[PDB]
Amino acid sequence: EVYAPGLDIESSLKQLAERRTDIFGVEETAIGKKIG
Amino acid sequence: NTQELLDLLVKCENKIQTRIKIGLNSKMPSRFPPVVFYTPKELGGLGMLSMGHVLIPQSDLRWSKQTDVGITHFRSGMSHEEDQLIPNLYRYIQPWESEFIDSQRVWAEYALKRQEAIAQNRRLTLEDLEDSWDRGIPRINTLFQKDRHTLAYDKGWRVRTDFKQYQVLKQNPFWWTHQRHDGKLWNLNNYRTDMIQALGGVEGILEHTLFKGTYFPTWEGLF
Amino acid sequence: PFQACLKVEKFGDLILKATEPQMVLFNLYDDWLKTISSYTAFSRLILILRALHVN
Amino acid sequence: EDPSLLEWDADDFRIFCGDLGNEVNDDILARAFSRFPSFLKAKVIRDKRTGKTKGYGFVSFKDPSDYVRAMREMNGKYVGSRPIKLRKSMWKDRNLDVVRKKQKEK
Amino acid sequence: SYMLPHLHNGWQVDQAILSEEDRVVVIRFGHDWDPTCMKMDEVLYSIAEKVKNFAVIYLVDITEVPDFNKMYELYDPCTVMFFFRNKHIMIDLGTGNNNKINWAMEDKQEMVDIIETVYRGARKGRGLVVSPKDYSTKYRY
Amino acid sequence: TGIFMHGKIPTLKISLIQIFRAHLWQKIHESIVMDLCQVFDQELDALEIETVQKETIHPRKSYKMNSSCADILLFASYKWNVSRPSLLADSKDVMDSTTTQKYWIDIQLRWGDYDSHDIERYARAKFLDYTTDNMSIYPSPTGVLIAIDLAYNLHSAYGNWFPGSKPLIQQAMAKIMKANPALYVLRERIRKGLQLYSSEPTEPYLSSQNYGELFSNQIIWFVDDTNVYRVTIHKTFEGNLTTKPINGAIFIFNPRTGQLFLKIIHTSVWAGQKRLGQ
Amino acid sequence: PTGEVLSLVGKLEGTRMGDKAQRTKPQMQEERRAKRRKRDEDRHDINKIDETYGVNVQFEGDEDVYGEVR
Amino acid sequence: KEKDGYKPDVKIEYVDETGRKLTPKEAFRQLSHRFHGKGSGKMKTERRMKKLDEEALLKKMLGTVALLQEKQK
Amino acid sequence: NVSQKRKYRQYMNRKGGFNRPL
Amino acid sequence: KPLPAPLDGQRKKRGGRRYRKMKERLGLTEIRKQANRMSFGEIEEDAYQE
RNA sequence: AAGGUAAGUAU
Repeated sequence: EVYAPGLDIESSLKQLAERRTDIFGVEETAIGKKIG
Repeated sequence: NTQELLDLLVKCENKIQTRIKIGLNSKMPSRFPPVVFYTPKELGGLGMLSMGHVLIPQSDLRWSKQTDVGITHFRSGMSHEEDQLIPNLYRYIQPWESEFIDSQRVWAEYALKRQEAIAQNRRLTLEDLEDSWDRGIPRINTLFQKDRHTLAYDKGWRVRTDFKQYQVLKQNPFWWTHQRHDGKLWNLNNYRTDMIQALGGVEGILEHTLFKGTYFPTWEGLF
Repeated sequence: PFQACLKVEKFGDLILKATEPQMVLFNLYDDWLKTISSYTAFSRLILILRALHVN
Repeated sequence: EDPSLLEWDADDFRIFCGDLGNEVNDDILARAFSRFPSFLKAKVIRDKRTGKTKGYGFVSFKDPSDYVRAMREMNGKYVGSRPIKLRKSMWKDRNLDVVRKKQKEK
Repeated sequence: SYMLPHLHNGWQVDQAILSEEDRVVVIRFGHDWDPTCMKMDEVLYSIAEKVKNFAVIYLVDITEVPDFNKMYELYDPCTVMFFFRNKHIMIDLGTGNNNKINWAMEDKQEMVDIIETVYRGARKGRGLVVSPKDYSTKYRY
Repeated sequence: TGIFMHGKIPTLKISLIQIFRAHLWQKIHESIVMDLCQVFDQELDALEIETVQKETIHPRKSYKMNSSCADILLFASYKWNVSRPSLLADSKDVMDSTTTQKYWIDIQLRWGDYDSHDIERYARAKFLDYTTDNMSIYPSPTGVLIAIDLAYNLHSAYGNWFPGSKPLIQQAMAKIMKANPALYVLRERIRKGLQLYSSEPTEPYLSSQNYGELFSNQIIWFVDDTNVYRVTIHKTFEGNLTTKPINGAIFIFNPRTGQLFLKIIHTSVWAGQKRLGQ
Repeated sequence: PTGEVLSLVGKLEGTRMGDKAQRTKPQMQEERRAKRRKRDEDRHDINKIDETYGVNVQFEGDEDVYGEVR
Repeated sequence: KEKDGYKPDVKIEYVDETGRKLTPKEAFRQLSHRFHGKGSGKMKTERRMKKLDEEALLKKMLGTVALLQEKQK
Repeated sequence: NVSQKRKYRQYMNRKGGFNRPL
Repeated sequence: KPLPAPLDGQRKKRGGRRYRKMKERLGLTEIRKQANRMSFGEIEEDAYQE
C-alpha cells in the first residue's frame, strides 16, 4: 500500500508527540520543545 | 442620489479593473490605459460598461495612417474642451419618474389611437404608432408582437420570476421584470457609439490593437 | 430547366428507372454531340429544354 | 545502397523504434530491450562523422509472436531518458519500389 | 494523522528519489509538528489515495536529514520539491521561487491539478512547466 | 527576436514566442535583404552598380540593437554623388554634398509599440545613433538605413541617396512590403493566433458571364435539389392523394463535362415516412 | 487619469441622468408597410396532386410581418 | 539633384526551377530550407512531386470512353 | 522580362564559420 | 478508485469505417455548423444582451 | 526588497 506500515505510523506519532508538547507530554513547554 | 452607492460601485469597478490587470501581469501598470477595458467586444476588447467618469488622456488619443504618399497623423480628441471621458451609465438611463410619466402619456395616446382605429374597419395602424416606439413601462414596443396572444394567457409572472431564485440555482439580476414580457425598457444603443467615438473613434481605438499589423484593410467585414 | 427531364417521357421513364438504389449513368444529349460548338451545345439543349418546361 | 540491411533481412519481424536520445540509445539499451530470446538488431541511423543518432532505429526478430508481444510490451517505457515509440516498419527495398511503381497503374 | 511514508535517514530519501520510474516523487520537506506543515501533510494524504498510480509522496524531516537543507535552500516550512525523473522540475505558479511550494494548498483539487500538470511536463521531457492558476495573488478579496 | 517587453507577461511572452517561432526574425531579415539585393541587381544599369553584395553578417546581428555589421554594400564604377542625409518624404537634393565610390544599405527590423510607433522619428534617431558611433563599423560613410515596423507594418528610410534612386527605393520598399514572403507568413500567423479570420469574399452568384464562359471552366456541374425530393402524387376523387416519392435521382447535369450525373436512389431512401423537406 | 476610474461625486453636478438618452426606432418599418399594403390590396380585391414527380411544392422573433396590431 | 531618373520597372517576383510564380507559402518553404541547409524528407519530396504531376495533368486538361461504352447496349 | 534564381545563406546547422557565408 | 494516469494522447493508428461510423455517430458536426465568427463592426444587439 | 531564472543538449 501507499501508506506506511503500522510500526512506522506508531513511530511517527510517538515522534510527533515527543516534539510537539502542546497536546502531549507532562507539560506544555513549547511547540518545538525537545522536553515538555 | 446615493453618494455611498456611487462610491461603492466605483470602488468595486476599480477592484475588477485591478483583477484584470493582475491577470495580465503580476505587477501593477503605472498608467493602465483605459482603451482595453472599454473597447467593445465587437472591436476586440473587454467593453466594460461603467458608471464612473475617467478622462481618456490625449496622449493615447492620437493615431497614424501609413498612406503611400506619406504617414499621416490624426488626433480625434483634439477639441479645445474637457478631456475626452468615457460616458457613465446614467447618462443614457431614463429617470423613473420620467419613465412613469412617459408610460402614462404613451398609453393614453395608444388608447386614443385604438379607439380611433376601431371605426376604421381595420386593426390599429401599427405604423403611425412608431412615434411612441420604445416607450412605456409595459411592453408597448412589444404591444404589436406576434406572441402577445400566447403571452396574454400568462398571469402574474412576476411572482414566478421572483421565486425562480428558489427554482434556478443561479442568481437572476433581472427579477424586476421578465425579458420579452415587459419589453426592453432601457434603450442602450447610442451608448456603444458614444463610447467608441469618445475613445478616439474606430481607427483611434484600433491604432493600439495590432490592426495595422495585418496588410488587409479589414476595417469592416472581418470575422 | 431541370423540368425537361420530368417532361420528357424517356427521362420520365428514367425517373421510374431511377428507383434502383444504385447510382445510374446519364449520358449527354445527342443534340449536344451533333452540334459543332460544345459551348453552344448546352444553349441548343437548354433552348429546347426551356420551352419544354414552359410547354 | 544498404548491403547490411540485406544481411539484416533474415529476421522478418522488424520494428521501428523512434524518439531516441542521441546518447540515450546504445547497444546496452537494445540488449535490455531484447526481452525475447530471438536475435535482435541494435542498428540505428546516425551521423557519419559525429555518430549522433537521428532517433530512428530498427530491431529485427525472427518471431512474429514476439513482435506482437513487444508492440504493446515496450510502448512508452524505455530505460533511458527519452521515452520509446514503436511503429510497424514500412521499410521497402528498391525492388519493392520498382514493383510498386509498375503496379501504380491500377 | 501523518501516516505517509517518512525518510528516517537522509540517504534513504536520496535513493528513494533515485528509485523512480515513470512516476513523480513529491518530497515534502519540513516537520510534522508544525501546524501549517500538518495541514500540508493532511492535504497530501487526501491526494495520495486518488493519484497513487503516478504520484508518490514521501515526507522527510529537516532535523532528521539536515544535509539537504542547504542543497535546495530548505529554510521555510511546508516546502515541496517535485523531484521527478531524477530532475528537479521548474514549476512556475507566479512566484519568485519557481521550484518550491512552501505553503499548504487551500484546496485538494488544485494540488491534484498541479501534480498532474507536473507529471505531464516531466513525461514530455521539459525541465520547466507553468501552472494553470497563478499564485501571485491569494484572491483574498 | 527584436521585441522588447517591459514586465514579464506570460501570456504575451508565450504568444510572441509562438508567432516568432523558428528564427522568424532572422528569416524576415534575410527575406528583406535578399529582396533588396535582387531589386538593386535588376535595375543595376541606371544605378551604375558595379558590385552589389552583402558582408559576412553574424547570425545574431539580425536582431541586434546596433547594426555593427552593414547589411548591403554597393560599389559603383568611378564616382557616386550623395546629398545630405534626410528622410524619404523630402524632395530637394544637392548631390554635390559628397562624392564616394561606395554605398551602404541597412534594414532595421523593429517592433513598434503604442507610443514608439513613429517610424520616421525612430528612423532619424536610429540613423543618427548608428552612423555616429564607434562600435558600429560601416565600410562606407555615405548610405541610407531602412527600417520596418513589424507591428505597424510601416516602411521608412533615412540618410543619403543614390542619384535618382530615392523614388526607386521607395517603390521597391512598398512593393516588397506588399507581398514579402516571410512578411505574409507572419501576417497569416498573426491572423491565426488572434483568431481574426480574413473578411469572407463574395461568391459570384451571377451566372450571365459564367454561362458564356461555361466552356472556359475546367470542371462544372449542376444538380436539381427538387428532383431528388420530387414525389409523385396520386389523384382520387375521394381517396387521399398518394404523394409517394418517385426516385432519389437529382437530375444532375454537366454540359461542360459532356455528360450528366444520375444519382439514382430508392424512392423510400429518397424520402422516408414523415420526412420533412428540410 | 488612466490609473483608476474617478468617483462620480466630483463630477456629479456635471449633468443629469439620461441627458443623452434617446428612444429607439422600429426595424424593417418600410418592409412591414410594404407587406401591409400588399395584404390590404389583396384583401380589397378579394372582397370586391398530379402524377408528376415534381408537381409537389418544395417545402423548405415575435415580430408582426403584416405590421398590424392584432 | 539634377538626377532626372525614370520610374523603375522592377517588381517583386520569385522564380523556382520551372520559373512559375510560387505562392508565398512555397517561397517561405524555400527560404527555410535554404536557411537550415536542408530540405524536406524523401517521402515529402515524393508527395510534392506527385502533387506537381497531378497539377500538370489537370492543367493539360475521360467522358469520351464512358460515352463510347454506353453506346453499346 | 527575366529573373534569375535567388540564393540564400544557410546560417543554421553550419559549422564551417561563425559568421554567415557571403 | 485512483484517478487514471493522464498519459499523452495517442491518435488512431488507422482510421477505420467503424471508427468513422463512431465519428459519424459522435463528434462535433453540429457544433461546426454554428459559426462562432464575430464581425469586427458592432452588432445590432446591445452591449449586454447575452 | 520583491511577486520578471525558458527549458534541452554534451563540453
